[PDB]
Amino acid sequence: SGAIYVGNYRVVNRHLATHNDWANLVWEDSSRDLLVSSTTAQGCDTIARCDCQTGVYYCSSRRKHYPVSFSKPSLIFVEASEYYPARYQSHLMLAVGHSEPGDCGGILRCQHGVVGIVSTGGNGLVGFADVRDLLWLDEE
Ligand SMILES: Cn1cnc(CCNC(=O)c2nn(C)c3ccccc23)c1
Ligand SMILES: [Zn+2]
Repeated sequence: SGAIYVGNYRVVNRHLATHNDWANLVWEDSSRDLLVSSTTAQGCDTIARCDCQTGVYYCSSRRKHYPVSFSKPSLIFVEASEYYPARYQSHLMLAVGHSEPGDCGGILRCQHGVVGIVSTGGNGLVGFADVRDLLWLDEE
């Protein structure tokens, strides 16, 4: 679990969105595994606006933050689980690191701010949903 709180927005994995998120919806995209809802209070996270490929992510299944090198956002064919079908996920970055399904929502950050959130992984892979292109998160 986990979210980004920037301005009056809450950014979560689309597959973990609550009824309150859907009832206060700003934007959602299934191909990216992202959903954004509106908040009453202002958040403290800042979004990175950069092309960093090194940063640190939070892993809830280890209570630890790990430094990682990650790929540029791309369209990767994903994993067919017994929970979910196999499909193309867009704007996805991969790194070598531990993850479990419940780690989704953990933040990946660089020197500039928040880069994205945990969304895919396995066999020592963790994939993150990028948010650096969503410029509108910084206003309105
Ligand atoms: C519809 N839908 C779109 N996206 C999803 C979530 C897909 N994520 C996973 O299945 C998953 N996520 N992490 C970090 C893992 C680590 C090990 C094994 C599996 C996973 C569902
Ligand atoms: Zn950066």
